[PDB]
Amino acid sequence: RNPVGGARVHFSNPEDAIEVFVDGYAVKVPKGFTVLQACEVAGVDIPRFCYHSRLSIAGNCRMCLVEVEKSPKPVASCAMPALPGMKIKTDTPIAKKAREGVMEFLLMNHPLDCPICDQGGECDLQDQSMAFGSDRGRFTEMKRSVVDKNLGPLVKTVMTRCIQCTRCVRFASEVAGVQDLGILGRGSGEEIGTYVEKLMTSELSGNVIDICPVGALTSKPFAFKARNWELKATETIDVSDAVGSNIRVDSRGPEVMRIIPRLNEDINEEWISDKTRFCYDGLKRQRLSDPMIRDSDGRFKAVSWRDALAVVGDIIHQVKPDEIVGVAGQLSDAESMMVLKDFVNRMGSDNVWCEGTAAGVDADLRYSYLMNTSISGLENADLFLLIGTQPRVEAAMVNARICKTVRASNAKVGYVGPPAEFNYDCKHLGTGPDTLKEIAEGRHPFCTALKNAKNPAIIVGAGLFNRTDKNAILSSVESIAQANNVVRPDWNGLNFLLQYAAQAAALDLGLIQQSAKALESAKFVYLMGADDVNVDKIPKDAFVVYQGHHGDKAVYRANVILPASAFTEKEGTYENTEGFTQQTVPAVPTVGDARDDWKIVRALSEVSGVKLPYNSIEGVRSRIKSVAPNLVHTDEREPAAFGPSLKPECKEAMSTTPFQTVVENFYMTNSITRASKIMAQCSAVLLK
Amino acid sequence: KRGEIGKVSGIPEEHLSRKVIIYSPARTATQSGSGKLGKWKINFVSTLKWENPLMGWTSTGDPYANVGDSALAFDSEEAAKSFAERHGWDYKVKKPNTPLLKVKSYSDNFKWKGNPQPE
Amino acid sequence: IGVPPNSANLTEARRRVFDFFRAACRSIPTIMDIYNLQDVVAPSQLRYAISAQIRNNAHITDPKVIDLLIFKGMEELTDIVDHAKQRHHIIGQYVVGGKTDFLKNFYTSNYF
Amino acid sequence: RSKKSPMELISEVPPIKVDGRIVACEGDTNPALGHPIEFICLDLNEPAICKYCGLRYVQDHH
Amino acid sequence: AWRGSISKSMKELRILLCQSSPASAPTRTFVEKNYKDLKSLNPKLPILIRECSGVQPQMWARYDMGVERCVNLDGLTEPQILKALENLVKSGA
Amino acid sequence: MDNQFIFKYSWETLPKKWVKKMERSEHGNRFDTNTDYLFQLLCFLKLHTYTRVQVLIDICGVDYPSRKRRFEVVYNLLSTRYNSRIRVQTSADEVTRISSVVSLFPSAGWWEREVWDMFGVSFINHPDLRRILTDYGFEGHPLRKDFPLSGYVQVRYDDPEKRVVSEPIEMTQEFRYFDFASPWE
Ligand SMILES: CCCCCCCCCCCC(=O)SCCNC(=O)CCNC(=O)[C@H](O)C(C)(C)COP(=O)(O)O
Ligand code: SF4
Ligand code: SF4
Ligand code: FES
Ligand SMILES: [Zn+2]
Repeated sequence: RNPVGGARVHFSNPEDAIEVFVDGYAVKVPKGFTVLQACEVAGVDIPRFCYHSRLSIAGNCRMCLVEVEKSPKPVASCAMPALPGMKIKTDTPIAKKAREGVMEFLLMNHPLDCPICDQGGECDLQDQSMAFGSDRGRFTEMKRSVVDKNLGPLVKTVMTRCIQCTRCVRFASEVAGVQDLGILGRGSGEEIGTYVEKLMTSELSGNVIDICPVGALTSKPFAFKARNWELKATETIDVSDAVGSNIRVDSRGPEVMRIIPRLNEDINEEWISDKTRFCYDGLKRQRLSDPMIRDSDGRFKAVSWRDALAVVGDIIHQVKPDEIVGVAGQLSDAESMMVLKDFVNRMGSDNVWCEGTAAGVDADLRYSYLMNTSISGLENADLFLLIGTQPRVEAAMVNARICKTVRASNAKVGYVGPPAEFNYDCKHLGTGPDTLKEIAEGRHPFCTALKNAKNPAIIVGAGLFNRTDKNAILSSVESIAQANNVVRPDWNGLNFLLQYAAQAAALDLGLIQQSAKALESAKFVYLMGADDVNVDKIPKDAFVVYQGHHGDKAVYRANVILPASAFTEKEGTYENTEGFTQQTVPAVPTVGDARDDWKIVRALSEVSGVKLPYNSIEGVRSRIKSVAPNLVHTDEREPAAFGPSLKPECKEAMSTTPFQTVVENFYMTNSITRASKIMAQCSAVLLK
Repeated sequence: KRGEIGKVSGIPEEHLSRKVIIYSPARTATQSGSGKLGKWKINFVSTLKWENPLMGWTSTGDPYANVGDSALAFDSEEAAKSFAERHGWDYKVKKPNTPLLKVKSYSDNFKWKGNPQPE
Repeated sequence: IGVPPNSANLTEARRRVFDFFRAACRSIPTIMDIYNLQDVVAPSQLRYAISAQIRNNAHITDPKVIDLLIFKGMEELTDIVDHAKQRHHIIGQYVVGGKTDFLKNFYTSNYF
Repeated sequence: RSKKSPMELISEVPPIKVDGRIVACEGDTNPALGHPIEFICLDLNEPAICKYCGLRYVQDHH
Repeated sequence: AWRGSISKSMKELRILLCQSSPASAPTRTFVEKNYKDLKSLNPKLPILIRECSGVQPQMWARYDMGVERCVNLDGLTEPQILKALENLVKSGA
Repeated sequence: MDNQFIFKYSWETLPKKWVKKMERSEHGNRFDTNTDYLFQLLCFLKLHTYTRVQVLIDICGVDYPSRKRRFEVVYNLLSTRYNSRIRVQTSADEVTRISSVVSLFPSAGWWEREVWDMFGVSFINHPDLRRILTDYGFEGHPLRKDFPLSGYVQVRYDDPEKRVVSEPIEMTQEFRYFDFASPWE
């Protein structure tokens, strides 16, 4: 037989493996597993309400009670450790009668509001009541009730339906790191709440909607909109940040209803951030849908695809080859970036780069812009040194795993950068390059812990790449990495954290800026979804073409607007901060007369008298295979090949300006969230 | 692809050149049960839908709008791959993401912090 | 009469293909009279149409698949012989018939 | 009075005075002809709204 | 002295290889013992080293306008790889 | 006469190489045989004195896309003399021809034509195997699991063409599939 849900049991050694009899079947489990986990290995799925595999054990609900031969009373299988030779019994009358008793107690004060509950067709309480519960209720007295409390603009609260499993409290205390929710009171009158009118300000606060087994905690924007049985589930990835969390887009027709997490033990581990969860609102607002060209007076008129392409192809032949600049956006996929690079190269230019970390970064060796330690590999680190990075706002899930490691392995975190708020205890070593200089030479008290740590982990932020002293800072970081051993064959510690979903693919494909002063001396700028660049930098004589799906400040400057499809409407490959390549699956139809980015660039190349060998998405991926062949071997764990020793010696001077913060508004980062209605009211009341 | 069964089946040649995804749907995040797992499905990527300009209903022109979600289900990846191979569909396989059972104990909630260190 | 037993080799499949093709050829005059195809199509354009269908299904090497194809073709021929199908249907199926394909498809719609 | 939407019509019904801290709303005089029983806690200052009927209940004395 | 004019003629040098194979081992040796020298002599040339599992050892070179030339480094030694790079640098542009 | 007696008698009397699976239950005594022994088994079960099965109730196909032999053909049989029912099943894929039983049971012709129409299974020695239910010129076998519920083509009247024509299907409101499956099943 196979474990429930295809769960993989990792046996550290064959010696430490006890044997249990779940239902007369011999089961081998490691020492430390509980009765519930042993049953899960044996294909038996025990009912549960308060137990979560990512939260600490708390045997409240008493729903997982089973029978054990050497036990006078039923044991809570979620908390009872498995012993060698133990005989578990799950389908016996004792465990049954216990399950109906517990269900009868749970459904005693529960409100009769299944029809209006947003957990209607997806509730564990009623699903288990049908299966493991009884048929008739013996309760006739008056039920209890509680008032509802405001937890913010994201979590809708109806605590009359609370079953008091305390999963939200445990999540807030352990995973989120923001202790603001707790069980208040004693007895049947105990309630979940924050006591003082306050709102859930955690970037992971939206995950309490999922961990709640009942409709007590539900999404406020996705309130009453639809039922779960009406929604088609698409397994897609994230593009808001460079973590690339695995999500599940649910849609009802041509619009996206909601986004919920998807299991991935190596990237997100069942959680997503609020920005990921509530970015679907912007996909249906201010969407560009028709090609548009400015008029003589200065107004945009809707134009067919043929005429817009004709205009841009006619203007592209009137500018000098080095006058052409193509800038890719943060949401761009690898194929379209490759097509854009080919198009600009054939025209005689070499100025192609991405929105963010594209100031001249050397992408020559691929360990200098990737998390050489996997995200899941950060759990083995003993000391984190965050050099000018704020993972809480940049890569919120990497912050989640850092908090997990700190609260479990008692790791130490040393932070070097601008003042910020952390959900774990951190030591503020400094605020600028002088701190790195102090660390490198030694005698700093944190250097003792750095050199006395078995598995240190240095994490450098992507914002450290736009500075003028980038080479000096990278050299000093590598000197720290070499002197205090962090890069070894058995453990790699040097990490670089990117902020944009397209940065890893752009650096892999060679999309690196050549001339720093290239956007001021340009005459044809092709803003391929790049609305996060300063449009005031572009000269007033330049012909700016904006290719995107949302209207932003770049639209007010563009001369031609070419509508494009969002990440939920196309097949594209994105690379994580760790170099892991994933693909998005289309979920909803493209709105209006908008086309895929690579299609638009290919059509423009054809109209501009430039032939491109590929004509389909399969042809482009063959071209990528000759540039970055790891962007087509999707879902493969390929580690870095070389180390920091190959970089040439660079004796520059490190500057004195303190590090800046790259994300000011966590809820306003890309164009989709910038056009969303939920993110506006989130940044209006949740940000301080 | 030896799509001979596709030729002797009756599917029109236009729909025999579709690109499909073979995958195993994962457990929903809002429920802890693991009953709807282990089955493999063929995703036809049928996204071409619009809105009826009389009542707002969702219109479609794709015959494979819900076949893979409603009727076409397989018990293994090999079965779905063989089906796609015989029907001549260009397929790609997405391996499912499975949980890893780690050691968790109730006593870990109550762990000694250590001797008070005046560091 | 009865459906023939399944073939055992490719030679039998080829023989049945030739027999079915000859049967369709003998069926040509009857269609010219049941439907007013006299001043419509030459008596050899249809023959070329069946030849082209056989030739573009000629990459099959499985005798069972060939037998099923022959059976379906014979069923279609029997249906056409009867007045079951409408007149324009056979004329809609049995008639023999600049920048870039990609750019025209791009101008048409996003879904290729 | 078709110009009044149901929201405005239910916003004009004065709240029902209840002496206790909790009231059970069924939606009609005959229980079988109303909505499922709903117990509403009157421990706030604003009137408490039934999630089925829209009727508002306010505590009488304290 | 051809190692000092690589950036003058070329515009990008990609060296595809595999990190776990016995066919790309001379390519790995060439990268290890020559990347620092070439990069030091040509600070602005983007010498990209990209590796995957099922990849044959190659060596690409973009030129003035999209022109690319590739050499299969599958049966060459390290001096042979260096000579192939010399041919790309010299005869290419 | 009964499931307990028919099971034992057919276990003893029947040749062993014919049947390869025998279920004895209250839902029905089934026999599973190879497609090359179906006709022999039914001829035996139609003529034997203690198993006088003289009524063929119906022939139905079942589609199992996950199996190598995709289609399951079920023969529901009735014995009026002994007041008993017997079910015989075989398995065939899309490109094998199974033997026809019209020789033994004359009524089998229409159910065999319906099975061929609905699933695409061909029968050897069938006097006339042509579609019986679907429209003239129908392409595809609707009762297969991979066949879309609404089909591929649609029918409407074309005024310029002055005849009823067939066009690719285009629904004004698509079929909404509701997933009611529970994870605690
Ligand atoms: C109005 C009339 C109505 C009916 C018209 C007919 C409609 C259906 C047409 C039949 C459709 C089919 O695929 S039925 C026929 C399909 N069967 C085959 O194609 C066999 C494989 N072909 C070969 O073996 C050789 O290429 C061969 C071509 C034999 C010769 O070449 P040689 O001998 O050198 O080997
Ligand atoms: S939480 Fe579940 S059982 Fe309670 S009202 Fe909502 S759907 Fe019904
Ligand atoms: S609000 Fe939900 S998660 Fe929190 S204790 Fe109540 S039922 Fe559990
Ligand atoms: S799941 Fe074990 S007592 Fe609640
Ligand atoms: Zn009410």
